[PDB]
Amino acid sequence: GAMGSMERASLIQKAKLAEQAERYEDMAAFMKGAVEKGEELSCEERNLLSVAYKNVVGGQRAAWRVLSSIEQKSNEEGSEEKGPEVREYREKVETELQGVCDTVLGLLDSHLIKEAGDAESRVFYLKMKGDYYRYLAEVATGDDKKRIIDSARSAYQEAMDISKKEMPPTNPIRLGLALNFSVFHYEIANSPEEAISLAKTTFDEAMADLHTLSEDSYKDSTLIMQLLRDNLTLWT
Amino acid sequence: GAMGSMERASLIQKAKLAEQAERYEDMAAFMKGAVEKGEELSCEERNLLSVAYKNVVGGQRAAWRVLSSIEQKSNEEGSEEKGPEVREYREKVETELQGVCDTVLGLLDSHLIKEAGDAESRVFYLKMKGDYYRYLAEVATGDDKKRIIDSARSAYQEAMDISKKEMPPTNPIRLGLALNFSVFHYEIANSPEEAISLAKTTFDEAMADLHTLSEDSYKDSTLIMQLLRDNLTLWT
Amino acid sequence: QRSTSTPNV
Amino acid sequence: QRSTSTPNV
Ligand SMILES: *CC(=O)NCC1CCN(C(=O)C2(Nc3ccc(Cl)cc3)CCCC2)CC1
Ligand SMILES: *CC(=O)NCC1CCN(C(=O)C2(Nc3ccc(Cl)cc3)CCCC2)CC1
Ligand SMILES: [Cl-]
Ligand SMILES: [Cl-]
Ligand SMILES: [Mg+2]
Ligand SMILES: [Mg+2]
Ligand SMILES: [Mg+2]
Ligand SMILES: [Mg+2]
Ligand SMILES: [Mg+2]
Ligand SMILES: [Mg+2]
Repeated sequence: GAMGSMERASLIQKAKLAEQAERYEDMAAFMKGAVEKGEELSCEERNLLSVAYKNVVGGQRAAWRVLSSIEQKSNEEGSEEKGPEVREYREKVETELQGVCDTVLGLLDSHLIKEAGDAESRVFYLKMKGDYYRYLAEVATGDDKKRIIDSARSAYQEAMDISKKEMPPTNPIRLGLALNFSVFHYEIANSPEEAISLAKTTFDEAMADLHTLSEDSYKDSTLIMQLLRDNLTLWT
Repeated sequence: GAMGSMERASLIQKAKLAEQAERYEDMAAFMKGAVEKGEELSCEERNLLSVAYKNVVGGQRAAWRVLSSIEQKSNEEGSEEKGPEVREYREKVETELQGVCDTVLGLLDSHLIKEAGDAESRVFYLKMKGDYYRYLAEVATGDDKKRIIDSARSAYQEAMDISKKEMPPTNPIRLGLALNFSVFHYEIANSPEEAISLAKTTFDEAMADLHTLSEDSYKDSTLIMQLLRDNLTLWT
Repeated sequence: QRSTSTPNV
Repeated sequence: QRSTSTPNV
């Protein structure tokens, strides 16, 4: 590891600096280094890890979608087929994306998840596991597409089971998990009715628990609830 | 070169794809590969090279400014001095920025400029040379700050001399050169009066030649003239 | 239009 | 506020 010589606290500090500077690849590298120190992550540190990798993979996903669209348009009878370059470059970006997902999944497997015993930590990491299998699913076409989809489903389901037992329905981790699992159902699993049902039940059960929250917690929960509502509006 | 095995035309095509995908580091790598084929660049290809590297260095400059600001605030009596991390990370980004500038300057020196015999090509590359010395100047503090500044000045001046002899005052390359040289004078050389005089004379001489232009050329020229006016408004 | 997942901020 | 140089687009 290129970060093995740097102090854990220095890596975390530099991740925060990288975030300010909008240097998300650096941020991710610093947070990978921090994880590889072998200690459990705090809430704030888990968020740093997530922000970093979400930004990196988000850029890759956006690029892949642009290239895939150009490729699909190129592979038709209308304009012109301009040789192997679009496919080659889409494949390059795809492979880089898959690599990032593999890196995150690797951190989760070695050994964030197995050491995570509190509900907040375990659900957070299982949600992440679902998310990065979902990103793999977005680009999968081969023999393993089904298995990738099932891996995402299984991670999300384990997270859901823990979240329903251990967290209130307004907990932002529980809400974000349900949001993402609902996106999985709609966009990946071809199960829009499951997506809609999950989003609606999640929204309604959260609504009923808002009365228990402080002003600040209310803001946190309702912001995610809005996203559930936005998807329901799109889907229905 | 990692791009040595790829066809020139494929590199150019992939640079265009990378631009669409907002993958500017890839775009720059593809264009570096194209330059290293040893053939002169067309107008469109020169623009691709410029767009790619401007975006890469622009991200670095933005990050460096964020980190420098945090560092300067940290190096005062008010809050707290939090060890070497901000300086270290600012230095890392600085070194990466300097490396990009060195790469571009290297392409220009080996051998874009010496092969560029037409006014449009030669002025374009000399402007680029000025620009990347200017970016080095933005971060320079040591023994060579003066020499870096003079290198930028000398490149811009050679470009100006050719542009005044060979191009109309509305030519977009001539206008962009004058714009950037005026920024050099104001921001780097501590010569705001020179900056203002150059911007005003450039604007006025262009205004007087607009009548010669087609609708499309008028749009090209006036867009850059607006930037001269914006700076003059800021500076006065 | 694509569904919205949990954002960073 | 910083001066404006020639943009990409
Ligand atoms: C304590 C702990 O592990 N907290 C994680 C923290 C929860 C609060 N939070 C959010 O509400 C946003 N992002 C996420 C990210 C992942 C999940 Cl599972 C839930 C929510 C921040 C902006 C959108 C919601 C940050 C992460
Ligand atoms: C033929 C040739 O070399 N053209 C370069 C080309 C000129 C037109 N153009 C522009 O007007 C913008 N960018 C630049 C970039 C560099 C210079 Cl020296 C001048 C103008 C495009 C948006 C801003 C103006 C692109 C480059
Ligand atoms: Cl490629
Ligand atoms: Cl560093
Ligand atoms: Mg230590
Ligand atoms: Mg045809
Ligand atoms: Mg593939
Ligand atoms: Mg060839
Ligand atoms: Mg103090
Ligand atoms: Mg230095």
